[PDB]
Amino acid sequence: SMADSANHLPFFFGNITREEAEDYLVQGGMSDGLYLLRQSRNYLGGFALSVAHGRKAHHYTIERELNGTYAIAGGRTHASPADLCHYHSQESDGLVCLLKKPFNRPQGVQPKTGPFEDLKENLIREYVKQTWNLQGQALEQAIISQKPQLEKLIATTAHEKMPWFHGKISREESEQIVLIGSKTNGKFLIRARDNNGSYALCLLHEGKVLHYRIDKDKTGKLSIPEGKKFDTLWQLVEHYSYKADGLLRVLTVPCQKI
Amino acid sequence: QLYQPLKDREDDQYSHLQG
Repeated sequence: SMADSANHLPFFFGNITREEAEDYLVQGGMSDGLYLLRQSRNYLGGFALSVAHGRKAHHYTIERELNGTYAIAGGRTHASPADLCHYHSQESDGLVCLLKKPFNRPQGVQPKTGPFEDLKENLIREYVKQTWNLQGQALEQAIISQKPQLEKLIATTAHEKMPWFHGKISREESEQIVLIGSKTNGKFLIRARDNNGSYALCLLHEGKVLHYRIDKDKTGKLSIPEGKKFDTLWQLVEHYSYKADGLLRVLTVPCQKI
Repeated sequence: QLYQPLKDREDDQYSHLQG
């Protein structure tokens, strides 16, 4: 377990992209064993270790295991990503090199957060208050006592309340609602197709509405066919809002509901 | 075609523990 729900290391950048992490490693000299930590953009509660070696960047996913420990795939578990980084500063233990030099956040640069991370604590507070009828200290104690389970639940449901999620509406309703108003390129929504985690991404491109399939594979991972895999729709939306990555264009303005 | 296919997804290689 981390000491707090949020990471606070001086070399943690929050939810920067692979590309932003690489830009920071170049800014820091791309010296062998230069590294930073970012929040995983496709593994819930996960991190990514971005380290320079051979004037190349190497990126490792650090998963949160079921017991609240952290591990790169097939590696020893660690209490926290802080412990993982300090350990890999002493033993390579499978990494391309020893971690030698943390690249720290430049002065006054804060860890990046997404829409979900900015809503998360308040969504959990509202859920415990309304489910259990609690106030003040009692509310605060209840949040803390089940923090890990509450974080998993709010993550799985938070999309329902977000502006781009229109629930169970038809293909036809989606084309109609996307084509209302300014035909801003990248205007988008996500709709449900069934109750079994199948969805569609509806995207405005040169006055035409495209539909991409979003499917839950047998692991519980959401993806567009041949696309990056995510634990949540809010992760998927954050990714395709940064770069097209196979879409005809990047997602921009969420289509307003009615 | 009714659902758009993805075009050429960018290279996005994750490193693994090795040696």
